[PDB]
Amino acid sequence: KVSLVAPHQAIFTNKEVSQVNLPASSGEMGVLANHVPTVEELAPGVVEVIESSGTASKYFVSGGFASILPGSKLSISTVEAHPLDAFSSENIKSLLAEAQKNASSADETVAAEAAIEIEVLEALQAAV
Amino acid sequence: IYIIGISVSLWIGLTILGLFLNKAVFFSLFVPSGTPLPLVPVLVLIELLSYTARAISLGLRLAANTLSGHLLMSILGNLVKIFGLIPLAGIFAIVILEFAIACIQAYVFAILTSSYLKDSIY
Amino acid sequence: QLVLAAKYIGAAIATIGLTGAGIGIAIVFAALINGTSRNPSLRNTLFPFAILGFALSEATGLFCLMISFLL
Amino acid sequence: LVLAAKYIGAAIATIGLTGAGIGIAIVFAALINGTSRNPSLRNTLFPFAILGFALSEATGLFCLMISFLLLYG
Amino acid sequence: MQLVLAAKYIGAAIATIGLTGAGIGIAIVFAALINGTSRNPSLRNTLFPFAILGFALSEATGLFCLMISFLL
Amino acid sequence: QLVLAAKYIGAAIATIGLTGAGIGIAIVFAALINGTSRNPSLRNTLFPFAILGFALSEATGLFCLMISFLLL
Amino acid sequence: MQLVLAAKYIGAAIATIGLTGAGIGIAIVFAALINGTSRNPSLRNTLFPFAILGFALSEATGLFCLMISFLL
Amino acid sequence: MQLVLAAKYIGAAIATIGLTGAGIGIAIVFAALINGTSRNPSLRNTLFPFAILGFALSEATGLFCLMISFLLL
Amino acid sequence: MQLVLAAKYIGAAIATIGLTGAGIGIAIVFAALINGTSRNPSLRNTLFPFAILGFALSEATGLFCLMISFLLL
Amino acid sequence: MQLVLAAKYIGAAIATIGLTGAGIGIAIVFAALINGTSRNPSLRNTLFPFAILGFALSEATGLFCLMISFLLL
Amino acid sequence: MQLVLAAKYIGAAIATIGLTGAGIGIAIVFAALINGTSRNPSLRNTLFPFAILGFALSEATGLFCLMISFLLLY
Amino acid sequence: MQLVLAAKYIGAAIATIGLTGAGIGIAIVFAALINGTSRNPSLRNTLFPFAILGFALSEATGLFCLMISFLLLY
Repeated sequence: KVSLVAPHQAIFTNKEVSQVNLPASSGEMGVLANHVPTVEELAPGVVEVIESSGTASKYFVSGGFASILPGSKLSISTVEAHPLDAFSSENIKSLLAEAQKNASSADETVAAEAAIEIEVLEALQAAV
Repeated sequence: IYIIGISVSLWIGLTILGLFLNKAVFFSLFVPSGTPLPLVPVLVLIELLSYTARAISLGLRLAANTLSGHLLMSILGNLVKIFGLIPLAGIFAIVILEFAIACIQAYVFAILTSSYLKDSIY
Repeated sequence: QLVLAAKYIGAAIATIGLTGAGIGIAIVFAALINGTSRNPSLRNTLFPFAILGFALSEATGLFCLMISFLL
Repeated sequence: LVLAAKYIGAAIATIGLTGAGIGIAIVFAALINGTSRNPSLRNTLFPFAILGFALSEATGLFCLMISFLLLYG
Repeated sequence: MQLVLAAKYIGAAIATIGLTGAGIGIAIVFAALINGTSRNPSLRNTLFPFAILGFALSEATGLFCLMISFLL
Repeated sequence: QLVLAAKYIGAAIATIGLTGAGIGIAIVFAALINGTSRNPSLRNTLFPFAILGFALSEATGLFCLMISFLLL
Repeated sequence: MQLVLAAKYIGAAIATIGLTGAGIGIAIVFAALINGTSRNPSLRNTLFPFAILGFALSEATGLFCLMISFLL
Repeated sequence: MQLVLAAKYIGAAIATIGLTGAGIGIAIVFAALINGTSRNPSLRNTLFPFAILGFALSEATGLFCLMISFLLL
Repeated sequence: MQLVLAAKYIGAAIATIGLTGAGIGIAIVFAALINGTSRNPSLRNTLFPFAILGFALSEATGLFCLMISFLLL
Repeated sequence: MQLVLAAKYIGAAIATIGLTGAGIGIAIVFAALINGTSRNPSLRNTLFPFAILGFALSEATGLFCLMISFLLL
Repeated sequence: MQLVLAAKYIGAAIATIGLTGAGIGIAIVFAALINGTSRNPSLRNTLFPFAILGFALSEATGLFCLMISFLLLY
Repeated sequence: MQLVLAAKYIGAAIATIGLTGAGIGIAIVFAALINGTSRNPSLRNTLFPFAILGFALSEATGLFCLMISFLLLY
């Protein structure tokens, strides 16, 4: 029973799931059957929802809020949800190199935005 | 009251061990759970050994409650020799806690016997 | 005089076990006070486990005090 | 030997004060931190702190009676 | 025998120091069970079997220490 | 002889209770300092429970020190 | 002997002080298993196998310390 | 005479057991004040008055216990 | 040989005080491993190697302290 | 002076029991400062002044208890 | 020399009281490393290097205290 | 002699009781440093400087207490 709905399309929609190893704000947690109501935020990681057997879909979520209701309902509301095969390895290396050179080189919000983008690009490249 | 409490508690402890042994003659199936090793036979500090420790709580609670109430003789000589009104408030709180301890001790004895009846039929 | 001197020290060293019974009554009450403010364990529910749980922790101090006062 | 053992009975029996002293602070730490979460103020948490402190302080009063009885009786 | 009678009273006093582990052990299992029963889920099952079986195992240390103190 | 030497030991072992009274003032102050930054328990409210709770925890140190000074 | 009989009673009382570690060890594993099972769903397996194996390792200290007390 | 002189040295040794509560009490109040100051915004005053006053109350157990050891030595 | 027999019996009991550190060490590593395994998904291997190796390191204090008690008896 | 000479050596050993409170106090104040500095951004001053001042207060119990042991030797 | 032989046997047993700090110290570093490895993603080295070096510092208290106990009985 | 030799051997064993605070202090500072380093990215310096300096202050209690025990037996 998962309700992973994004702001453009619905993935889980209906309650037809079991396990959901989605990355929250703390660590790489995983929702089981009737988990506790933990409405914590989600970070940019890998939201692999194990459907019964080994039919897990590696959905590379960019962050959001994993709301857990008291009636065994996991509403993982994120911004984006793309698969692991939808990211080319050639274009992923160009974005990480441009963010590292722009970091600690200017002022205002240029150095702050480049530091957060380098951490999300390094975690997605190691899970390919 | 002290000698009668220990003798009555010993008869209730022996009935719990005899009832579990009689019901295990038609089912048995051991009593412990399986694991990855084999050291559950040496930890036989329950069932039969747990009946002597559970029955001793009734006799130990009667001796501790009687010792607190009998301490008023040593405090009465000092108050009749600060103000002595502090002894009236302390004796009233100890008497209310001793009377309320009988309901907690009776519920703890009934909760221990309920786990032995459910485990013997499973 | 050797038997009378050991009787007075038997009730002093045996009273060291009050640290577990004294802190045990406050440890069960600290978790029940912090959990009752999360709505809405008040009447019964958590009141039965706190009253029954305090009697189990107080059994160690009551049994240890009987051996010290029997000298 | 009887008079020398009476003075040591009131000193070794005072080791149980660590449980009674730390018990009053353990119950007060949970009540102060829980009251700031809105809004356990009137009664509720305030009434349970007075009744809960009497159970933790019962170990200190019972242990002190055995130490004072050896020096007077 | 003055030396045998003096060691008998001291044997029941130093052996009673083990009540700190048995007294605080029954309260440690009750504190974690009371804070977990208020949310997800009930208290009549699941955690009820662990609290009854867990309290009997932690209380076994107090029964063994009290038996050697009363026999000396 | 025996009564004079036992008077010095009556105030040494009885001073072991200062660990409970000393750590009690720090446990109540740690929860009050960390809870005051959550906005806005400042005047009264949390200040009344911390002042009254510190006096009750300090009673164990004053009561244990009376038996040490009476025998020394 | 008077000196041999006096040391036998003090050995069983001093060895009983180790019950605080064995009694609190069974409660530490039971507190984490009761609160950990409420987060779903290791109840009859996974965490159930580690609780039975973990309790046997902590109980080995109490059985080894009690053997030297009864033999002295 | 000889028994009173030997007991004076042992009186100042066992009385120093209370330094564990007073020594760890000065660090318990400083650990919560350092971790709570970075949570916005218990810095100037507010929590600064409770940390200075709370440290002197916890340190009173060490100075009171040390007076009985110095008086018997 | 009365002084050697009395001191040998007290050596096996005083050396048994170190069992509190070895007994609580096996439960401290088991409590963190039980709570971490339920958070998904380190179960088989991976984190199982640190728990098995960590229990053997904490048990070395109990086996070394017990050798001095058995050698003097 | 045979009884006073033997009690002087045992007085300096039992008085060193207070090192457990002073030794653990330096690690308790450093644990909150290391874990709190990673929360952005208690680094320069702010929490650095409380860590230096808090460590000196907790270390005062170890230096005061050690003076009574060296004076009886 | 009955006084020196009796004090040497009690010195090796009283010095073993320090095993509580060294035995529990190896489990405190292992509990934080096992709970922190599941939070993603420090596995090889990084956090594993601090557990090996941190265990040697905590074990120095048990080895130094055991040397004074064995020297009095030998 | 006699009473002076027996008190010197028992003094080195009772003085080793302070190793519990120094032995557990190395594990308390290592547990907070290992768990805090997983938040990204306190690696080089920063947390490494506080852990190295904090371990030296906690180890001073064990080294100072061991000097009084070794001086009485030598």
